[PDB]
Amino acid sequence: QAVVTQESALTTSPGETVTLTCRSSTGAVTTRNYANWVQEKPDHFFTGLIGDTNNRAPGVPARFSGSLIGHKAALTITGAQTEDESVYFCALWYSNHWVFGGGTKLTVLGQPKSSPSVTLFPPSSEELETNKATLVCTITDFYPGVVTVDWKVDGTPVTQGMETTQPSKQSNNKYMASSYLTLTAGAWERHSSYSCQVTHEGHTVEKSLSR
Amino acid sequence: QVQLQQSGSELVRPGASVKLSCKASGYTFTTYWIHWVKQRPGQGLEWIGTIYPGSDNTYYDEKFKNKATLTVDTSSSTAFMQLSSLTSEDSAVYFCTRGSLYYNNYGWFGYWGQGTLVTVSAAKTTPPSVYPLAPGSNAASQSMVTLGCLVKGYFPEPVTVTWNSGSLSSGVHTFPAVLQSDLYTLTSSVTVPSSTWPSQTVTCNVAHPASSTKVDKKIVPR
Ligand SMILES: CCCCCCCCCC(=O)CC(=O)N[C@H]1CCNC1=O
Repeated sequence: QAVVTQESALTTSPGETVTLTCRSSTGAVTTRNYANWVQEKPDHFFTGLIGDTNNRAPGVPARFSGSLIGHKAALTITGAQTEDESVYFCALWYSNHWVFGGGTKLTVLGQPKSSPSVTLFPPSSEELETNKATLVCTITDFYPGVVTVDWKVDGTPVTQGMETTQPSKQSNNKYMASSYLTLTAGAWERHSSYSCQVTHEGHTVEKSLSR
Repeated sequence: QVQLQQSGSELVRPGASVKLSCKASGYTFTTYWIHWVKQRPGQGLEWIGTIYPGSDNTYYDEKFKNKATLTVDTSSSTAFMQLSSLTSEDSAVYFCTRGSLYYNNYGWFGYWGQGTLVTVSAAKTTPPSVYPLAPGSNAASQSMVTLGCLVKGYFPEPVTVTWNSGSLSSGVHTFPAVLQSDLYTLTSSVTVPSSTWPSQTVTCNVAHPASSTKVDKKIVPR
């Protein structure tokens, strides 16, 4: 029940440095949290990188370095390479358990940033005819491939009934995502404002449909 | 030459239990800890618990105190995880990984299985119900137009969608299925120019293997 916190996403470009932090809800990080760090590469291949705060694991490149700066564990990649686009989770020990951060996706820029093409869809009547309704939000052609997608019905936000696929690559190496809001045939007809909001690089693009 | 082997998938029914295995080789089993980790898609890693095959020590994390039970098998050098009263929420990929040498925290999460995808459902082979996705009276006087098909409530994975059987192939986008109350759902869109629709009919073709079914849906204006 600590909450270890990492930067959600981060971008570099090759050659540059970057530091990923990781901090504890419990206050300052101690040497005895034994901060590890673990890379996740596509297709679920994990590799340990750092143990005991700053110990580098056999095989791991000298670029990768582990630190403890004031109250927070860090991981600095110095010679950032395209091999390093990946997801990095720090993990801390609290006397009797390990707890992982939620990870930072690193994106080693390899192409100019593109903003998403959002597209909202109303329920087909045919679906409505089964007592159910589903709105569809299709996000496509964005880079880096990080977005958050929030829904709003009648001005207010929704936090149960939505699902969002994690972004995936498209042949052109940009990204795509989809979001599904579900509600019964009744609910559909009790509201009016339906809104799908997609944020990317701290710019939101929104689509809404009115019934 | 250090290696831990996890069987890829295992499907199991709500309310039941399951026993995961992790077949370690290339090192001295007895002397290194084994950890287990939960990963639901679109979520991070979640630490479950670790075992020291030498003399039965464990630390679990509170939340899985009584979901998960952890066991070794020194002879065959395989590590085991019992899952209890499996629910929808437990559908995750499950990794085991090798930790430290002996009682100490001075090591690493060195080596990782490739995981077991544990998928928890009572679903039976259901075809998809394909519904269209037309815009809209907000009338793009403009170049292009996007339309698509929801492919709802099918199981198991996968289905496969095409548009006019391949005639139209540029600027088609199919998205990942999502697990929705025991059944999968995904969608596909496709972006044509204005004049070409509804001028010329545009249909998506959706094939679902397991049900031996395959449907086409003409996308009609609203
Ligand atoms: C100052 C008291 C320390 C007591 C610690 C006992 C060891 C805990 C068991 C454990 O998690 C060992 C292990 O596998 N550690 C790995 C995990 C990643 N980095 C490690 O060192």
